[PDB]
Amino acid sequence: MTEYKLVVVGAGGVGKSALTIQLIQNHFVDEYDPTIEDSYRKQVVIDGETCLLDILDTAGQEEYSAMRDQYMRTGEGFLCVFAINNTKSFEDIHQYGEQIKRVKDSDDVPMVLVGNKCDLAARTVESRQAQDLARSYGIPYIETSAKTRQGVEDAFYTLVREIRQH
Ligand SMILES: Nc1nc2c(ncn2[C@@H]2O[C@H](COP(=O)(O)OP(=O)(O)NP(=O)(O)O)[C@@H](O)[C@H]2O)c(=O)[nH]1
Ligand SMILES: [Ca+2]
Ligand SMILES: [Mg+2]
Ligand SMILES: [Mg+2]
Repeated sequence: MTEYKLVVVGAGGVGKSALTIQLIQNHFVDEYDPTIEDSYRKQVVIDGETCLLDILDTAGQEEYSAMRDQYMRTGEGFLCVFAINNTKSFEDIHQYGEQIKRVKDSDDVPMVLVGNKCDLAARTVESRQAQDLARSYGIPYIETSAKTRQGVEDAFYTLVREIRQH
């Protein structure tokens, strides 16, 4: 049974925890409790393969930026999340990508760019703007709503499929 070490990263409040909890526990967290560092594990079948997802849900609140180097070393794939109603969170993605990129000493780290909260109408990050960022990384862009579950399984499973291309 393959184990996949996924790490969810991004700015505070973008929905990292709500996405992970929707995937693992199938409900929507309406309240905002800032995360330090939590882990989840679940056995799932992906493309006929039983595997174990080990998901690290990280802090976006800039206090715990010191713990970033630790988890960027352990993780095999990174879900890089911003919120489509938060332009600053989109601009912050670089800081996360470069950090992963620097820490891993690799321009070839399994990653997926996630535009979350696509159920909200106050969009300030257009899909094409995020597609361009993902293209320069050579990674997929996927929009999600942790609230409606739109795209949630697709985002995490796509990251597993990125790890599998090595
Ligand atoms: N409408 C909507 N709200 C969402 C969505 N995802 C998260 N939220 C809301 O946004 C707030 C923050 O979500 P949360 O998952 O805690 O964010 P986070 O990125 O884990 N924060 P932190 O980095 O501090 O741990 C919560 O009120 C949550 O309900 C989404 O897809 N749609
Ligand atoms: Ca709820
Ligand atoms: Mg959180
Ligand atoms: Mg604009």
